[PDB]
Amino acid sequence: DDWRCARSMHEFSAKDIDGHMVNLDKYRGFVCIVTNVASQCGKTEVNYTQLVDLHARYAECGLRILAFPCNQFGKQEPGSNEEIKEFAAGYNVKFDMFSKICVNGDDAHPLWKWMKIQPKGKGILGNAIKWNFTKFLIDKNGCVVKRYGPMEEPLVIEKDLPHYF
Repeated sequence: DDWRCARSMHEFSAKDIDGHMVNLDKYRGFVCIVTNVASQCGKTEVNYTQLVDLHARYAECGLRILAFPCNQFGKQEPGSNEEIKEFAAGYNVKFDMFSKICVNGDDAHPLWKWMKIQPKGKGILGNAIKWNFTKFLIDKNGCVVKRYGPMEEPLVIEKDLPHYF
């Protein structure tokens, strides 16, 4: 801990994909999609393409996307942070890529521990992240407002975004 007593994403920090620690309070005022990514997953193509699309169309409105690579699901993110950064560049990613983390278990990044216990962050059949490309929608105050599973393509989130802009 003491992650459980945090009241906002803005209380957390994480290393970006270039190794620089980022204070997530930079996202105050912005609506964020926080998602765990993988390069060798059947969901990879639709998720990266649609996240890039949403970012292009809504960055000016206040949309930010934080992508956390994670190798806990089928070993579908085996590469280095440098390789993952290159992979993301092939999709023309302009949103924020982070260093690889765990999202489940005792070594999960504390932001992810925290998101999973928020009233709108809880899961079905337990809170654990079930596969690559789970998405949490975070409001301008850093609060979890919705969670979307691996099979819910990012464009499903689009109809929910105006409420938070």
